[PDB]
Amino acid sequence: TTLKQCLAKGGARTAFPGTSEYSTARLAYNLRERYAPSAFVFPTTVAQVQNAVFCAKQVGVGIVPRGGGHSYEDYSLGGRDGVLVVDMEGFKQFSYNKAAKTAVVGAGFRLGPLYLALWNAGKVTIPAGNCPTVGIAGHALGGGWGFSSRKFGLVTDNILEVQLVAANGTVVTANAQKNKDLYFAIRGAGATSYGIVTQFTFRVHDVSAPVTHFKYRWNDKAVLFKNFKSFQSWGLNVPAEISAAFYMDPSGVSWLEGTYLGKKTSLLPLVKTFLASAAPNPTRVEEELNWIQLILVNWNYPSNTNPNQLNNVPFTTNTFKAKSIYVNGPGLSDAGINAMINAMNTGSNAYFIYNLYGSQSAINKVVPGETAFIHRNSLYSIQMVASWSNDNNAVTQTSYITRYWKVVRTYATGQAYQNYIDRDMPLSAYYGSSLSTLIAGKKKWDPQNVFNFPQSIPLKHHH
Ligand SMILES: *Cc1cc2c(nc3c(=O)[nH]c(=O)nc-3n2C[C@H](O)[C@H](O)[C@H](O)COP(=O)(O)OP(=O)(O)OC[C@H]2O[C@@H](n3cnc4c(N)ncnc43)[C@H](O)[C@@H]2O)c(*)c1C
Ligand SMILES: *[C@@H]1O[C@H](CO)[C@@H](O)[C@H](O)[C@H]1NC(C)=O
Repeated sequence: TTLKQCLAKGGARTAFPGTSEYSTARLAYNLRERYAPSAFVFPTTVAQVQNAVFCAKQVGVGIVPRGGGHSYEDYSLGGRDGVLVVDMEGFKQFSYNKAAKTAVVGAGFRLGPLYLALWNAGKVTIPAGNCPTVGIAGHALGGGWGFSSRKFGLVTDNILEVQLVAANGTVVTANAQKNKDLYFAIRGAGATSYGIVTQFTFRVHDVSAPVTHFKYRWNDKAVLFKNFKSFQSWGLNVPAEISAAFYMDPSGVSWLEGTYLGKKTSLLPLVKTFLASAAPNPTRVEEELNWIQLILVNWNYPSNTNPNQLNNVPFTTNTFKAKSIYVNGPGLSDAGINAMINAMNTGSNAYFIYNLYGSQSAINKVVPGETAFIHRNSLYSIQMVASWSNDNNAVTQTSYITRYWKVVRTYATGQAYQNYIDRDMPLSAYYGSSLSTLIAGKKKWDPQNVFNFPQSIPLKHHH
């Protein structure tokens, strides 16, 4: 019996190659690897997820879940041709528990709509990232850094419980009590490798007080060293109420952007040392806002935008290779900063973003060894993106950003951030001391390797 016949038993919506539904379902954030699946199935019930998992095993196809489809390597199209893509768009269950300070979120949510629901429900939030069309699922299962993460932790740090459909078909629950091993794995390594998460339960945080958004911007190739060095010096001492990111690109633009959980009249003592050592005359934007306005501004909407825009943020696409790396305190040496900028200036149509972690952050304050997310001792991460619009430049752009990664590598660590997924990183760079444990759990929960992609947790232990 065929896959059409098998999935038809479950009754979920499907799309199969050659139809227009299948064509539009192929949309992904990165258009570089246009993998062609066997089929798309759109579950709205746990039963139907169980059907897809059963049918893929019977027909002998691969199977990956897809949330918001932002995977930098197109792994939610399978990372290879011929997979069954289980698009979880139909799982939008929401509920807020004010007394418990928790919320239930279905694995189909995007960050934009999720922020709106949590704001309307109780002026709360989770510390998610700032791209509104990103799915909560991949985001949360790989970490998740946003502009309140230095106060409230990573998204993954706020997973209190998940429910997933495992490889043998059973609905499972994982939290600090039930199935602690699976619960460890999904907080940092949950993408695909252990089954299809159907819902999350998050710890939520009060954001009803005013907050303050700041951004200091320059357009001058000559002040890049000075601005980045000042960012590093300042970043070592930033209190947890601030989450900031630095930006830089080969056209000469650079900026510091951040969110302060506090009143604007308190902000300037906290950014004084950065501005004092950066170059003179930054473009200066400092703005007191409420939380749902902050979400809008962090995605370039005017703060007077209707909050309901967060339900209809247009999905945009790009074609790119991305890499990442972690840098430890006190940061790059001065020689490293010049090597980085010189390497950046050998090319174009790229950008570079530095998310601040640091010893004051809730991220670095987790006890190590309790989550699959290991990067608990860095000053900042580097996101390295090189784009193209014509495949002629694919090889030169891919070589450019890989040269850049190797230059920075001399002055930094070998660890990378798994939500900036990179097929050329060894898994030890993402999972390190916890990878043995991850493989043990993979053996236990999917011995047949039903759920795999080019960088799924393997079944063989390193010797
Ligand atoms: C496109 C995009 C990505 C961003 C952006 N900004 C970020 C930010 O501000 N902070 C961050 O920490 N990261 C940012 N990123 C990267 C994203 O965090 C990652 O790209 C996330 O992994 C995206 O998640 P999602 O949209 O759900 O992408 P998918 O491609 O669908 O999934 C990725 C990965 O996870 C597996 N998976 C999805 N769904 C499930 C379920 N339900 N159960 C198990 N596993 C699941 C997929 O199979 C795949 O392997 C800004 C922008 C614009
Ligand atoms: C699937 O495996 C888990 C743990 O191995 C077990 O608890 C569950 O009952 C299994 N379901 C089956 C065999 O249908």
